Amino acid sequence: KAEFLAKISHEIRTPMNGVLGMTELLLGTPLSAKQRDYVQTIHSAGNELLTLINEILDISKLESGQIELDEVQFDLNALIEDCLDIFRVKAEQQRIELISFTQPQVPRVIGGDPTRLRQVVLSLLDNAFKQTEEGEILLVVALDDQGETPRLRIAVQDSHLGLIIARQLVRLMGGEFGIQSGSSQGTTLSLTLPL
Amino acid sequence: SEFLANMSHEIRTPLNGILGFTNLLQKSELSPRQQDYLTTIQKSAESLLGIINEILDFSK
Repeated sequence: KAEFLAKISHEIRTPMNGVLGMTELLLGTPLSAKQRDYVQTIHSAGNELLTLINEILDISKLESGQIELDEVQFDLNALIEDCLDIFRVKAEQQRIELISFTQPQVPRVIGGDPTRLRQVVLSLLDNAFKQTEEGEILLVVALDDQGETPRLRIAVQDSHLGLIIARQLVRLMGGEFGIQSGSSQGTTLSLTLPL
Repeated sequence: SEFLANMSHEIRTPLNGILGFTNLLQKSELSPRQQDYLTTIQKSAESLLGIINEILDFSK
């Protein structure tokens, strides 16, 4: 079935790039303030929608054995701290207290697919704000020694199609992905990976 | 399949917005090339809305 999605997402990608290309050119021609607002709105919504489609095509290709993951050493904290800076600006528009907490024993550098891991953590953060209202969002980076070798744990607790794509990526990454929720503790999305 | 339906709805809502703003622009004062540039957006977005309509029946 993975090649059926890739075929669909492909058919959907082509016209989308057609829309964006046209909006890109429109932004370059004389427009009134209102016209430009409309075109900029079409362009923003178009890019968000192309991004999702490309993520759907990306995962479909991965599951169809058509491409593979990247395995490179990479600064975990920098990645984490790049993702949090993307959501700092929204934590103060949405009166949210965004906190992070990397454990002591966590290594700074690890091996894996950085760009796709970035997609995952951003997906969990995106979910988190959309479920939160003037609460706290806590991203935790820790180690999970339960299960022989020590494993990295990344969790986001708060007080859904990109989240499905994120879960498939974690599975191809040889990890687990779980969901916690308690009346007092909020909801926690986590992802445990091999080191 | 619920994913295809979710994927269709996830795409449809921005897509009707695209068409909505595209329509609004078409009503405004624009040059032929701009209007022509808009007609391509409409055509592409409408075609895209035709595909996700298939997908939403395909899920059924």
